[PDB]
Amino acid sequence: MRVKMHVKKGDTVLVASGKYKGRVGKVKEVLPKKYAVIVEGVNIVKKAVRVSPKYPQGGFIEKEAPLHASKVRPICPACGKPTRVRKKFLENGKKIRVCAKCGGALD
Amino acid sequence: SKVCEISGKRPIVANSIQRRGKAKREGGVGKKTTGISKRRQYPNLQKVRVRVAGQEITFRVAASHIPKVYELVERAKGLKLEGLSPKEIKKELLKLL
Amino acid sequence: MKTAYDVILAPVLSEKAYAGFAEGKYTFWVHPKATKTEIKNAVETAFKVKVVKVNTLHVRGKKKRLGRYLGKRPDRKKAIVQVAPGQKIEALEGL
Amino acid sequence: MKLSEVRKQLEEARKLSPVELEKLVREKKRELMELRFQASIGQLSQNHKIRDLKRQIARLLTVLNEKRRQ
RNA sequence: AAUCCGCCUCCCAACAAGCUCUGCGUGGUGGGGAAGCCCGGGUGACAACCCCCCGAAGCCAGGGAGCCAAGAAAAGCCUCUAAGCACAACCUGCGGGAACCCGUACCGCAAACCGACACAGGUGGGCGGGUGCAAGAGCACUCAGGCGCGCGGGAGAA
RNA sequence: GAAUGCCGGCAUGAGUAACGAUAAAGAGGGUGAGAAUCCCUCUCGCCGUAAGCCCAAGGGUUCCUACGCAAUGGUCGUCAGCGUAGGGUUAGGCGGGACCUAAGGUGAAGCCGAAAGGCGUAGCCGAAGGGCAGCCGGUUAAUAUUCCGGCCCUUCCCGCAG
RNA sequence: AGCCGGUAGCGGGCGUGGAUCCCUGGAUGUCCGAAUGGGGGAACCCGGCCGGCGGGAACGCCGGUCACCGCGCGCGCGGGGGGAACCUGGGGAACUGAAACAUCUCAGUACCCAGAGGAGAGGAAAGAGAAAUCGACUCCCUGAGUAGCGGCGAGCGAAAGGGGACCAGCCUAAACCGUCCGGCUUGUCCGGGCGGGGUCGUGGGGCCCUCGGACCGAAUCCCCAGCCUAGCCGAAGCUGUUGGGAAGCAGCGCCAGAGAGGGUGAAAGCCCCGUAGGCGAAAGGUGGGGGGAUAGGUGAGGGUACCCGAGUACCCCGUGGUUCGUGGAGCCAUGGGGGAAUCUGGGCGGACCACCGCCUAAGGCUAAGUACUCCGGGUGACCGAUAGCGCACCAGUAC
Ligand SMILES: [Mg+2]
Ligand SMILES: [Mg+2]
Ligand SMILES: [Mg+2]
Ligand SMILES: [Mg+2]
Ligand SMILES: [Mg+2]
Ligand SMILES: [Mg+2]
Ligand SMILES: [Mg+2]
Ligand SMILES: [Mg+2]
Ligand SMILES: [Mg+2]
Ligand SMILES: [Mg+2]
Ligand SMILES: [Mg+2]
Ligand SMILES: [Mg+2]
Ligand SMILES: [Mg+2]
Ligand SMILES: [Mg+2]
Ligand SMILES: [Mg+2]
Ligand SMILES: [Mg+2]
Ligand SMILES: [Mg+2]
Ligand SMILES: [Mg+2]
Ligand SMILES: [Mg+2]
Ligand SMILES: [Mg+2]
Ligand SMILES: [Mg+2]
Ligand SMILES: [Mg+2]
Ligand SMILES: [Mg+2]
Ligand SMILES: [Mg+2]
Ligand SMILES: [Mg+2]
Ligand SMILES: [Mg+2]
Ligand SMILES: [Mg+2]
Ligand SMILES: [Mg+2]
Ligand SMILES: [Mg+2]
Ligand SMILES: [Mg+2]
Ligand SMILES: [Mg+2]
Ligand SMILES: [Mg+2]
Ligand SMILES: [Mg+2]
Ligand SMILES: [Mg+2]
Ligand SMILES: [Mg+2]
Ligand SMILES: [Mg+2]
Ligand SMILES: [Mg+2]
Ligand SMILES: [Mg+2]
Ligand SMILES: [Mg+2]
Ligand SMILES: [Mg+2]
Ligand SMILES: [Mg+2]
Ligand SMILES: [Mg+2]
Ligand SMILES: [Mg+2]
Ligand SMILES: [Mg+2]
Ligand SMILES: [Mg+2]
Ligand SMILES: [Mg+2]
Ligand SMILES: [Mg+2]
Ligand SMILES: [Mg+2]
Ligand SMILES: [Mg+2]
Ligand SMILES: [Mg+2]
Ligand SMILES: [Mg+2]
Ligand SMILES: [Mg+2]
Ligand SMILES: [Mg+2]
Ligand SMILES: [Mg+2]
Ligand SMILES: [Mg+2]
Ligand SMILES: [Mg+2]
Ligand SMILES: [Mg+2]
Ligand SMILES: [Mg+2]
Ligand SMILES: [Mg+2]
Ligand SMILES: [Mg+2]
Ligand SMILES: [Mg+2]
Ligand SMILES: [Mg+2]
Ligand SMILES: [Mg+2]
Ligand SMILES: [Mg+2]
Ligand SMILES: [Mg+2]
Ligand SMILES: [Mg+2]
Ligand SMILES: [Mg+2]
Ligand SMILES: [Mg+2]
Ligand SMILES: [Mg+2]
Ligand SMILES: [Mg+2]
Ligand SMILES: [Mg+2]
Ligand SMILES: [Mg+2]
Ligand SMILES: [Mg+2]
Ligand SMILES: [Mg+2]
Ligand SMILES: [Mg+2]
Ligand SMILES: [Mg+2]
Ligand SMILES: [Mg+2]
Ligand SMILES: [Mg+2]
Ligand SMILES: [Mg+2]
Ligand SMILES: [Mg+2]
Ligand SMILES: [Mg+2]
Ligand SMILES: [Mg+2]
Ligand SMILES: [Mg+2]
Ligand SMILES: [Mg+2]
Ligand SMILES: [Mg+2]
Ligand SMILES: [Mg+2]
Ligand SMILES: [Mg+2]
Ligand SMILES: [Mg+2]
Ligand SMILES: [Mg+2]
Ligand SMILES: [Mg+2]
Ligand SMILES: [Mg+2]
Ligand SMILES: [Mg+2]
Ligand SMILES: [Mg+2]
Ligand SMILES: [Mg+2]
Ligand SMILES: [Mg+2]
Ligand SMILES: [Mg+2]
Ligand SMILES: [Mg+2]
Ligand SMILES: [Mg+2]
Ligand SMILES: [Mg+2]
Ligand SMILES: [Mg+2]
Ligand SMILES: [Mg+2]
Ligand SMILES: [Mg+2]
Ligand SMILES: [Mg+2]
Ligand SMILES: [Mg+2]
Ligand SMILES: [Mg+2]
Ligand SMILES: [Mg+2]
Ligand SMILES: [Mg+2]
Ligand SMILES: [Mg+2]
Ligand SMILES: [Mg+2]
Ligand SMILES: [Mg+2]
Ligand SMILES: [Mg+2]
Ligand SMILES: [Mg+2]
Ligand SMILES: [Mg+2]
Ligand SMILES: [Mg+2]
Ligand SMILES: [Mg+2]
Ligand SMILES: [Mg+2]
Ligand SMILES: [Mg+2]
Ligand SMILES: [Mg+2]
Ligand SMILES: [Mg+2]
Ligand SMILES: [Mg+2]
Ligand SMILES: [Mg+2]
Ligand SMILES: [Mg+2]
Ligand SMILES: [Mg+2]
Ligand SMILES: [Mg+2]
Ligand SMILES: [Mg+2]
Ligand SMILES: [Mg+2]
Ligand SMILES: [Mg+2]
Ligand SMILES: [Mg+2]
Ligand SMILES: [Mg+2]
Ligand SMILES: [Mg+2]
Ligand SMILES: [Mg+2]
Ligand SMILES: [Mg+2]
Ligand SMILES: [Mg+2]
Ligand SMILES: [Mg+2]
Ligand SMILES: [Mg+2]
Ligand SMILES: [Mg+2]
Ligand SMILES: [Mg+2]
Ligand SMILES: [Mg+2]
Ligand SMILES: [Mg+2]
Ligand SMILES: [Mg+2]
Ligand SMILES: [Mg+2]
Ligand SMILES: [Mg+2]
Ligand SMILES: [Mg+2]
Ligand SMILES: [Mg+2]
Ligand SMILES: [Mg+2]
Ligand SMILES: [Mg+2]
Ligand SMILES: [Mg+2]
Ligand SMILES: [Mg+2]
Ligand SMILES: [Mg+2]
Ligand SMILES: [Mg+2]
Ligand SMILES: [Mg+2]
Ligand SMILES: [Mg+2]
Ligand SMILES: [Mg+2]
Ligand SMILES: [Mg+2]
Ligand SMILES: [Mg+2]
Ligand SMILES: [Mg+2]
Ligand SMILES: [Mg+2]
Ligand SMILES: [Mg+2]
Ligand SMILES: [Mg+2]
Ligand SMILES: [Mg+2]
Ligand SMILES: [Mg+2]
Ligand SMILES: [Mg+2]
Ligand SMILES: [Mg+2]
Ligand SMILES: [Mg+2]
Ligand SMILES: [Mg+2]
Ligand SMILES: [Mg+2]
Ligand SMILES: [Mg+2]
Ligand SMILES: [Mg+2]
Ligand SMILES: [Mg+2]
Ligand SMILES: [Mg+2]
Ligand SMILES: [Mg+2]
Ligand SMILES: [Mg+2]
Ligand SMILES: [Mg+2]
Ligand SMILES: [Mg+2]
Ligand SMILES: [Mg+2]
Ligand SMILES: [Mg+2]
Ligand SMILES: [Mg+2]
Ligand SMILES: [Mg+2]
Ligand SMILES: [Mg+2]
Ligand SMILES: [Mg+2]
Ligand SMILES: [Mg+2]
Ligand SMILES: [Mg+2]
Ligand SMILES: [Mg+2]
Ligand SMILES: [Mg+2]
Ligand SMILES: [Mg+2]
Ligand SMILES: [Mg+2]
Ligand SMILES: [Mg+2]
Ligand SMILES: [Mg+2]
Ligand SMILES: [Mg+2]
Ligand SMILES: [Mg+2]
Ligand SMILES: [Mg+2]
Ligand SMILES: [Mg+2]
Ligand SMILES: [Mg+2]
Ligand SMILES: [Mg+2]
Ligand SMILES: [Mg+2]
Ligand SMILES: [Mg+2]
Ligand SMILES: [Mg+2]
Ligand SMILES: [Mg+2]
Ligand SMILES: [Mg+2]
Ligand SMILES: [Mg+2]
Ligand SMILES: [Mg+2]
Ligand SMILES: [Mg+2]
Ligand SMILES: [Mg+2]
Ligand SMILES: [Mg+2]
Ligand SMILES: [Mg+2]
Ligand SMILES: [Mg+2]
Ligand SMILES: [Mg+2]
Ligand SMILES: [Mg+2]
Ligand SMILES: [Mg+2]
Ligand SMILES: [Mg+2]
Ligand SMILES: [Mg+2]
Ligand SMILES: [Mg+2]
Ligand SMILES: [Mg+2]
Ligand SMILES: [Zn+2]
Repeated sequence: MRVKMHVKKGDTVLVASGKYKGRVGKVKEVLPKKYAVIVEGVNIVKKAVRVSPKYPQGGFIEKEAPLHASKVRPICPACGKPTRVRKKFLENGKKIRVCAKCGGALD
Repeated sequence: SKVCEISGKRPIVANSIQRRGKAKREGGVGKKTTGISKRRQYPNLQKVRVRVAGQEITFRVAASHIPKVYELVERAKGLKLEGLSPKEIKKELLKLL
Repeated sequence: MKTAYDVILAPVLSEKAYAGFAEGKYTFWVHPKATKTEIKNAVETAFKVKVVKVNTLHVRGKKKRLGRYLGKRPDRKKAIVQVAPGQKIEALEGL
Repeated sequence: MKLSEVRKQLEEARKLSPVELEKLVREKKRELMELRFQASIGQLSQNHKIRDLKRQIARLLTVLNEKRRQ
């Protein structure tokens, strides 16, 4: 019905695996159809660009390549630790993400 | 060569069985079948024209049920059929079946 | 609901259609089922003119392809309407 | 168009009579043809306005159909 | 039903005329307009546009004659009257208004149609100029127009 | 490992036969990375009851213009019925339909048949037959009895007069 | 919490004031198609009538309506066509087998046709058949390759009974009564309709005397659990190291009603999706289960001999069905001819007769257990691109 995404734009995630493992960064974009997130300053690649209106002088630019969503882990704004995500029902009762370590909201 | 309007009798399929030999009951070796082939047996359909409420009505009926037409005409005396078409009279008679 | 603006789809943009403006002949893409009598009313209603003549013609779609996929552009219908002496259709005078 | 604008459109439309709804549809179908003419000479960069107007017209006809089904 | 048509009789008219219809000519008017020469176009040009001859299988046509094998239908059209209706209706003249849908490019004896091919094959109708040969749609040449057939270059044996 | 097995791939024959009418070519100029093969000019030849022109079938954008040459084209290709894109088909009078009927088809009534169905006067459908009002010229790269110009005409509606 | 399908780009937009998206209901839904105003070479063309639009009468467009057949008093209801396989009925081969071939077989199969529906058929004994017996029907096992049938060849092939699945029985016709209608041949008439009554095999019912006065309960309707058409919560891991990458190896932990499985840069219970265990419907569908209605259901003697399904039973002729191919050939069915009776009537127990029994024909309905798989899901000592469906891919396509 919908791709399940434990992370969203733009909370703060630990990158727990891959060459950038350990990096903490903000989630620029989420691509559900690829099951992938973009994290600021993580997974940088060298793309060639043709001399053109958009890129005079040509050469290369720097892209953030998407990360598989499972490689990434929200960092809890309360206790500041990387965490699995629990669900909590409020009194409305809407539902929110909450940190598994402590219990703070992640929004 | 079709269907009785009173009884529903219709053509049936029967075999024609050609036989040779002297039957065992007569002291013969027995009967042998020299041919079996399908054929049809038809109801003995005939026309029956009757006057009913001043109109002529024709039935296509097996000879067996010719008196059943006249019984219907008798029982039609307790009906109001004046001014009706023959097609409408016929439907009323057959409803009494 | 059926209005004049469902019959008149777009102006026909070409050198042949423009050449007609000097005479009060304006060419439109019209709905393919639209009749000459109803194009006249539609043009008069939308552009506040008096149509004295209507010519129509079907324009069959062109067959086209994107690699493996053979297809057809949709069929269209053209209408050339003659306006009353002295009148103009300023929306098309454009150019 | 924006969601708030759509709710607002439906509320106002649901207070118009059938005769007023037809005149509004007739005017919005007029403006739609204007957009077509402009798009066809490359003078409509805000091309989203075409889709939005087509769906406005559909909502108005939907409300006009509501009012005449009873 | 009929005043029409058919039949009988009388009068007059008759290979005439009359009425009607078509073809052709003329006709207010509108067009076209060569070679050659300059770069499809300009000029020729205010173009001229007349006379004679030949002459259809086409037209007048639903013409005429002969023959036996004896040669569609129905509507349009005209006429008769019925219900009806006879302030209507129909006819004639004139005037104003109205007049929809589909096809229309291009190939079409062929490289675009039927033959698996840009295939020496097949494909119904019309026009098909001139000269000469008895005639002709035959034959030779040639007009307008269209082509030299979508591998070439040499060599000069069997 | 064999079934003249099945499917696919790739060999041999072989740089061989052939390149599709024996109507036929030559040169100059141009274009282009490239030219026997595209364009232009001159000369030559072939058809001319056609190998020219018009129409109907059938085909279905192949038409016109720009750009292009991988493949298609029996070679070549700058060209093309090929690739991409844009444009092009205009009708009261031409053809068909809102008219008629032909064979035939269908088919109220009616008849027949195990079912499916088969007949069937009228009626209806059915045309390249009947019927019905447009001729000449000009214009576009590409349509023209359709657009335009000139001169004519038909039906329907309404009205006036007789 | 992203989004404007596959689908990026150009050019523009939307969404926590809840978008995209998923489910349910509704609106719109050109033209063809049973196709249904009429015509037609499907997707085109041409009309009538009422109303509307345009200057609108001619012309055109918009909305409504207009086929035929059946039944029922011009009105109303129904029909038509489709569906993979399954089902029933009406018709119905041949190759082949018999090591030739004709009876026989293949086979009442293939196939054609009509019809049914989520199933269909069958069904409440005129049964079975030997048990002093059983007790609708359907379906499975068995009986049994038995009994039998058979150019007694090739071959064909039951039933009863036993074990199981499921379980359920009802409505009429006639006697008699009442009423309405109509016929002429005038009433104690005859006929047609509707209502009452009545439903059976220890025979039952009617009518007339006689005594005697609440429980049952649907297969119909209403409600509700339950289920389906979207979803949701869901335990527990870090560090080092080799490496492009750890989930590998190493250290030290933790969860487990969850160590099914699939992902993640390699091989992960604890990163992700899940799994165990739980939770969830406003709307539509279902509802065989629970509850409630309604329909309907109900005595005994005695007398009377009124009724108990007709071109039927029955017999003969011609055939079919069955294990039965003319056989000693009954039974069940019926094309032709003849042709009854109402229980002291009738059919059956394999010619026939007697005895002894069994059953109650010629009206109708009836869940469940059974079949199938277009569709959805689960699972394979199933395939893994010449395999597996013809198709993993834009295929019933190209050709
Ligand atoms: Mg979720
Ligand atoms: Mg890691
Ligand atoms: Mg680290
Ligand atoms: Mg919510
Ligand atoms: Mg049979
Ligand atoms: Mg016989
Ligand atoms: Mg014997
Ligand atoms: Mg003996
Ligand atoms: Mg025998
Ligand atoms: Mg007879
Ligand atoms: Mg007789
Ligand atoms: Mg008989
Ligand atoms: Mg008899
Ligand atoms: Mg609409
Ligand atoms: Mg031009
Ligand atoms: Mg109009
Ligand atoms: Mg036209
Ligand atoms: Mg047209
Ligand atoms: Mg398209
Ligand atoms: Mg919306
Ligand atoms: Mg406007
Ligand atoms: Mg007379
Ligand atoms: Mg007289
Ligand atoms: Mg003349
Ligand atoms: Mg004259
Ligand atoms: Mg002049
Ligand atoms: Mg000139
Ligand atoms: Mg010249
Ligand atoms: Mg000149
Ligand atoms: Mg001069
Ligand atoms: Mg002369
Ligand atoms: Mg001649
Ligand atoms: Mg003559
Ligand atoms: Mg003779
Ligand atoms: Mg005739
Ligand atoms: Mg006629
Ligand atoms: Mg009168
Ligand atoms: Mg007169
Ligand atoms: Mg006039
Ligand atoms: Mg019309
Ligand atoms: Mg054509
Ligand atoms: Mg043309
Ligand atoms: Mg042409
Ligand atoms: Mg041409
Ligand atoms: Mg050609
Ligand atoms: Mg030509
Ligand atoms: Mg030829
Ligand atoms: Mg020709
Ligand atoms: Mg030619
Ligand atoms: Mg070709
Ligand atoms: Mg060819
Ligand atoms: Mg060639
Ligand atoms: Mg050829
Ligand atoms: Mg020929
Ligand atoms: Mg000539
Ligand atoms: Mg001489
Ligand atoms: Mg001569
Ligand atoms: Mg000669
Ligand atoms: Mg000669
Ligand atoms: Mg000559
Ligand atoms: Mg000759
Ligand atoms: Mg010659
Ligand atoms: Mg000459
Ligand atoms: Mg020449
Ligand atoms: Mg040559
Ligand atoms: Mg050649
Ligand atoms: Mg040599
Ligand atoms: Mg071997
Ligand atoms: Mg070989
Ligand atoms: Mg071979
Ligand atoms: Mg060999
Ligand atoms: Mg082989
Ligand atoms: Mg092999
Ligand atoms: Mg092979
Ligand atoms: Mg091979
Ligand atoms: Mg080779
Ligand atoms: Mg080879
Ligand atoms: Mg060599
Ligand atoms: Mg060579
Ligand atoms: Mg050799
Ligand atoms: Mg050689
Ligand atoms: Mg060859
Ligand atoms: Mg050679
Ligand atoms: Mg050759
Ligand atoms: Mg050659
Ligand atoms: Mg040269
Ligand atoms: Mg040169
Ligand atoms: Mg060249
Ligand atoms: Mg070259
Ligand atoms: Mg050459
Ligand atoms: Mg050239
Ligand atoms: Mg000549
Ligand atoms: Mg073709
Ligand atoms: Mg093409
Ligand atoms: Mg052209
Ligand atoms: Mg082209
Ligand atoms: Mg070019
Ligand atoms: Mg090429
Ligand atoms: Mg090339
Ligand atoms: Mg090349
Ligand atoms: Mg290219
Ligand atoms: Mg080639
Ligand atoms: Mg080539
Ligand atoms: Mg070739
Ligand atoms: Mg070039
Ligand atoms: Mg070409
Ligand atoms: Mg060309
Ligand atoms: Mg081209
Ligand atoms: Mg162009
Ligand atoms: Mg004209
Ligand atoms: Mg016409
Ligand atoms: Mg008309
Ligand atoms: Mg007609
Ligand atoms: Mg007709
Ligand atoms: Mg009939
Ligand atoms: Mg027929
Ligand atoms: Mg006929
Ligand atoms: Mg007609
Ligand atoms: Mg006709
Ligand atoms: Mg005709
Ligand atoms: Mg004609
Ligand atoms: Mg005409
Ligand atoms: Mg004329
Ligand atoms: Mg042309
Ligand atoms: Mg043109
Ligand atoms: Mg004109
Ligand atoms: Mg008058
Ligand atoms: Mg898209
Ligand atoms: Mg964008
Ligand atoms: Mg909500
Ligand atoms: Mg929906
Ligand atoms: Mg339809
Ligand atoms: Mg129709
Ligand atoms: Mg029809
Ligand atoms: Mg009207
Ligand atoms: Mg107007
Ligand atoms: Mg009007
Ligand atoms: Mg309408
Ligand atoms: Mg049927
Ligand atoms: Mg049918
Ligand atoms: Mg059905
Ligand atoms: Mg059967
Ligand atoms: Mg047969
Ligand atoms: Mg046989
Ligand atoms: Mg066999
Ligand atoms: Mg076999
Ligand atoms: Mg055998
Ligand atoms: Mg045999
Ligand atoms: Mg044998
Ligand atoms: Mg044999
Ligand atoms: Mg058999
Ligand atoms: Mg059958
Ligand atoms: Mg089968
Ligand atoms: Mg049947
Ligand atoms: Mg059916
Ligand atoms: Mg079931
Ligand atoms: Mg049943
Ligand atoms: Mg039954
Ligand atoms: Mg019973
Ligand atoms: Mg045993
Ligand atoms: Mg058998
Ligand atoms: Mg048992
Ligand atoms: Mg069970
Ligand atoms: Mg039971
Ligand atoms: Mg009475
Ligand atoms: Mg009675
Ligand atoms: Mg009575
Ligand atoms: Mg009574
Ligand atoms: Mg009794
Ligand atoms: Mg019941
Ligand atoms: Mg979860
Ligand atoms: Mg978890
Ligand atoms: Mg490292
Ligand atoms: Mg690690
Ligand atoms: Mg470890
Ligand atoms: Mg498990
Ligand atoms: Mg796993
Ligand atoms: Mg595993
Ligand atoms: Mg492991
Ligand atoms: Mg493993
Ligand atoms: Mg795992
Ligand atoms: Mg569970
Ligand atoms: Mg669960
Ligand atoms: Mg009782
Ligand atoms: Mg009693
Ligand atoms: Mg009695
Ligand atoms: Mg009985
Ligand atoms: Mg009876
Ligand atoms: Mg018998
Ligand atoms: Mg038998
Ligand atoms: Mg028998
Ligand atoms: Mg025997
Ligand atoms: Mg027997
Ligand atoms: Mg007895
Ligand atoms: Mg007896
Ligand atoms: Mg019996
Ligand atoms: Mg018997
Ligand atoms: Mg007996
Ligand atoms: Mg018995
Ligand atoms: Mg016995
Ligand atoms: Mg006895
Ligand atoms: Mg019994
Ligand atoms: Mg039940
Ligand atoms: Mg059932
Ligand atoms: Mg069942
Ligand atoms: Mg099943
Ligand atoms: Mg499945
Ligand atoms: Mg595998
Ligand atoms: Mg493969
Ligand atoms: Mg395959
Ligand atoms: Mg492979
Ligand atoms: Mg599939
Ligand atoms: Mg394909
Ligand atoms: Zn925390």
